[PDB]
Amino acid sequence: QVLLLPKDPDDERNAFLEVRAGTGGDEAALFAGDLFRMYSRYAEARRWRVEIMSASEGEHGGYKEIIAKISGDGVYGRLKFESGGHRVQRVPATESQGRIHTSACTVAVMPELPDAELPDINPADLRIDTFRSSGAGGQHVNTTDSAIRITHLPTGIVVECQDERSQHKNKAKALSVLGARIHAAEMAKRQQAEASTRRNLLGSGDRSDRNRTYNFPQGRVTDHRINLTLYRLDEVMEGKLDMLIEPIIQEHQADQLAA
Amino acid sequence: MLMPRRMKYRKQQRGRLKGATKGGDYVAFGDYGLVALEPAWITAQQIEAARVAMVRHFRRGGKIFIRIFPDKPYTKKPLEVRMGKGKGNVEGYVAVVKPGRVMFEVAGVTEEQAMEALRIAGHKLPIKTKIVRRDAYDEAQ
Amino acid sequence: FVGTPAGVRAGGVLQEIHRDILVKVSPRNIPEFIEVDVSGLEIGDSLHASDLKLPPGVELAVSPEETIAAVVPPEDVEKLAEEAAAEVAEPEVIKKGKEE
Amino acid sequence: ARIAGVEIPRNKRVDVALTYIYGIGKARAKEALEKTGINPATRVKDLTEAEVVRLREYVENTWKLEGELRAEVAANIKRLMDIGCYRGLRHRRGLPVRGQRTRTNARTRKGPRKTV
RNA sequence: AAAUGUAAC
RNA sequence: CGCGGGGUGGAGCAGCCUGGUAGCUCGUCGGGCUCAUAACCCGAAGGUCGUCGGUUCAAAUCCGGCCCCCGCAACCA
Ligand SMILES: [Mg+2]
Ligand SMILES: [Mg+2]
Ligand SMILES: [Mg+2]
Ligand SMILES: [Mg+2]
Ligand SMILES: [Mg+2]
Ligand SMILES: [Mg+2]
Ligand SMILES: [Mg+2]
Ligand SMILES: [Mg+2]
Ligand SMILES: [Mg+2]
Ligand SMILES: [Mg+2]
Ligand SMILES: [Mg+2]
Ligand SMILES: [Mg+2]
Ligand SMILES: [Mg+2]
Ligand SMILES: [Mg+2]
Ligand SMILES: [Mg+2]
Ligand SMILES: [Mg+2]
Ligand SMILES: [Mg+2]
Ligand SMILES: [Mg+2]
Ligand SMILES: [Mg+2]
Ligand SMILES: [Mg+2]
Ligand SMILES: [Mg+2]
Ligand SMILES: [Mg+2]
Repeated sequence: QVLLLPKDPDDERNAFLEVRAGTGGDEAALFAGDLFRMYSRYAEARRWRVEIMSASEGEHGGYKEIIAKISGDGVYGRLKFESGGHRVQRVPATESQGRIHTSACTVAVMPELPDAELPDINPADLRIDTFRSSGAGGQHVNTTDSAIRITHLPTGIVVECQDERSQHKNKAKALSVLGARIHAAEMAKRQQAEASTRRNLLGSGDRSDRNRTYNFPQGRVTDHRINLTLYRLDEVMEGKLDMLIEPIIQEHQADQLAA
Repeated sequence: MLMPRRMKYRKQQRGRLKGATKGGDYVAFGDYGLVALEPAWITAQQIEAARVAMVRHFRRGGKIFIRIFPDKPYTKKPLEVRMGKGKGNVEGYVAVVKPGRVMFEVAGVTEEQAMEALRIAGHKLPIKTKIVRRDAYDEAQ
Repeated sequence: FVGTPAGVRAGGVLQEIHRDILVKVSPRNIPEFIEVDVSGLEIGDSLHASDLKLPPGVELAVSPEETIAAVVPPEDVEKLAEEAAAEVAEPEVIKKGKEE
Repeated sequence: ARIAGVEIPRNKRVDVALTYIYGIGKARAKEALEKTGINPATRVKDLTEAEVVRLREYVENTWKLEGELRAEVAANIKRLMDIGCYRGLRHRRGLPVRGQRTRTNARTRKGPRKTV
């Protein structure tokens, strides 16, 4: 079946993996460490530079947060299906009865888009307004203009200063604060875009919701997206699993392809 | 762009622009040359704009020789200061060029290509220029 | 310079370093040229005055180490982008006095 | 360097002193002192130069000692390392060679513990 | 004169 | 744009002035106590001294140029 119709960017780029604890407390954080070890056992299984750049360990172990940069070819395309809540059903490390508690953890997967650092004050979009200042100074305030008042036409930010006497000392601070808002307003719209995206992938439903559940009683590793249940927790929650994501990747082609 | 990697002194007196060139007045590498018809301090900005003008015309191929080098620092006092308080800061570097110098040379390129590339490069320079081709007079030097 | 260098076929440029050569010879014996086979030159290979086949009665008057031709890489717009974004370190001033 | 390249301990019985030679152990000590007929209990300070050169001449010709012995053992290891056999590999990685366990121990070959 | 141990008998 | 103060392990500071040895606290790692965590105990690891230079036999240190950061100054019309 000609798998050669739909296009996608980002599939080959590099991805961030943000794994956090969810429902469960200290034992939930424990399983967040079990999940990361899996994405580190499997990222070695195709030779991918998995860097650790932020984490917060749990008291009894694991990771309350753990944020990683997984570099290589095809990183995001392989792992984009790991985003959501992964549920556990096991006997905790913090109980001597052997009663089973159902906890969950969360995983975020973001491809990096050639990041930032780019804009710098170019004149075609700046209308500069000059005129006379306002306040003390004598006959010089009256005569010499010296109050620079710039207007950034595309973004609308208008920072306007009169502090030093020369409009050119005033030109300096006017330019040096327009940038501090051209950068502030872009860094907002990008981190406002970083919280609207991340809030969806993790899903507040980290009690029990989206992706997978891992049975430690009978070993039923199941993905509720399709259905496929199996006993490969030994071979998956203790190593790689690049072949058991294939149906989640294959059933997601025929999801888009057949319609 | 072009500027010395290091120097003995940061700042240099302005000097003068008398006379025809001391040397560099004959084609020495390529097939065609761009000769300066009037004196000036040629900025590294102007040099590099002429260069980019030529490679972007050739698109791929040819060889350009830049025979002038901006080693002379250019000094300017900050805007709105008064006279005195020392010499201004170095803002750039220039190549002193006098009438008769071969500034650029091209090779590996057709005549019409060489004529056109050097013409466009002449438009990037603050002086009148003349296009020349290698001669026996040049080879005899 | 007889022949077309293979480097030229690959896009290069034949830099004709010497278009003549200095020679001791008799006036009755003056050749009109000296042929040079440059077709073997890649980017970037070079020929020297030692590689010159001299006709009878003519003697090389420069060091045979003297290079006479070279095939160089061509100008390329693809390099402009890296050259424009290439940052230059500001010139260092050579120290005088208790600094040197 | 009295015998045989090494200056054997004086004040000690000749049989024990001879063991301070690379290639001569206690076994070869009782051997050379018989075939030269020298009392094994006598001290090296009490040897006769007759007995010295007697013990010397025999010992330096019967067995390979010191430098030449070190040269062979190394070449024997140099060969195993070059022919690329399993015995060689262990010598190249400095790991135990006689089938010893390496999950623990192996410290004489591996050297003091490198922390992680 | 010495803290804590969540969440499925 | 002036003036004078700073950049030293992961974090925060000392070391300069009288040049040759980079130290303190927390932290990181390995081991113990405990049923387990903290705390506590034992041991260990960790620094281009912002750079580009060079003074000197020798620079974290002294002396210049640059890149950041901190405080002050910017008045009479
Ligand atoms: Mg958080
Ligand atoms: Mg007012
Ligand atoms: Mg007044
Ligand atoms: Mg006025
Ligand atoms: Mg002057
Ligand atoms: Mg000028
Ligand atoms: Mg000037
Ligand atoms: Mg003024
Ligand atoms: Mg004035
Ligand atoms: Mg002045
Ligand atoms: Mg000036
Ligand atoms: Mg300039
Ligand atoms: Mg000139
Ligand atoms: Mg012109
Ligand atoms: Mg000359
Ligand atoms: Mg021995
Ligand atoms: Mg202090
Ligand atoms: Mg300090
Ligand atoms: Mg510990
Ligand atoms: Mg400095
Ligand atoms: Mg030191
Ligand atoms: Mg006053």
